Amino acid sequence: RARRAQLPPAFDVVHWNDEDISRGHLLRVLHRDTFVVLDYHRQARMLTEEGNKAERVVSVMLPAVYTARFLAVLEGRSEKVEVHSRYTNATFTPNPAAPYTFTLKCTSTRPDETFEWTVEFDVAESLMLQRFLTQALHYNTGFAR
Amino acid sequence: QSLPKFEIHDVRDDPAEGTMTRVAVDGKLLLISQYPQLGPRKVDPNDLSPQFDADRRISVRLRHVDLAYLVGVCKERVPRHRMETKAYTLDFEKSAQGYHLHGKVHRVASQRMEDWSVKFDNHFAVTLEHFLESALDESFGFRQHYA
RNA sequence: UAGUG
RNA sequence: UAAAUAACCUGUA
Repeated sequence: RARRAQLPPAFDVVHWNDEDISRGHLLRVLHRDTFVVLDYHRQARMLTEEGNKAERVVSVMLPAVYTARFLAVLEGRSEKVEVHSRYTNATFTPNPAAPYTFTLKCTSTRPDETFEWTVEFDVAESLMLQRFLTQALHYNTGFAR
Repeated sequence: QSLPKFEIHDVRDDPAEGTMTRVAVDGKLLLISQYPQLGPRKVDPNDLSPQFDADRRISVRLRHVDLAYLVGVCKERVPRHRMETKAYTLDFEKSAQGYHLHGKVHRVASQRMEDWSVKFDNHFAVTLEHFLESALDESFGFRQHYA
């Protein structure tokens, strides 16, 4: 824990699939200096073998202003949020299927191939983030001083 | 160990029915545990012998994503959460009098899956709700990182 | 398009 | 009075 101290508070939403590695991804949701940073990792090898299970694919850096907006959705107030950079065009909105769940669909490029992806958020993974963000915004507004 | 935790020490006159359930959490990991009662009730505040049996103890380390699901239940965001791993098969549901965590778990130095069920009621359900809603918020490392 | 404790 | 049979390392730009 000497290391998890000095490191980016973060929380990974995990969705491995050794069954069909065509749905294997790992998102690290971290906050680095006023930066809510998303790292969509892809599975390049299986759980059963040795090695580095995950492999980092596209890293979406989110600017401070977004927290309140993302939260405005996680909290049922907005019906969607949009992100945009020369490298991504993603979206987070309430998943109509079940309540309290959300979907993040990011269509990233890479130096022009569009790498897109999609990560679903179950009622718990949503609550997961929901808190992660409230915390940041909490410290960002500097209450921890 | 010097972790956030709360224990419920239920000691009976019938050593077979007393237990010490401990709920603590290390970072993103909740550790639910229970040791049985080792023989009779101590009665000498000086007697520093073991009052609960650390060998028939029930230990279960949960995932980070679990700690989340558990709150769900407390918030009615999920009617009942059911996790399954190699060492146990449990469920955590909301009750009109509190919480219910049960399933088949298994003691240290065993492979004999035994039927298990621990409950959190009244003023204990409260206590447990606060511990969980807290584990989660502090489970991200913000407090330590900024300290 | 690329490289390291 | 714990728990216990090893491997989900970051930045840079």
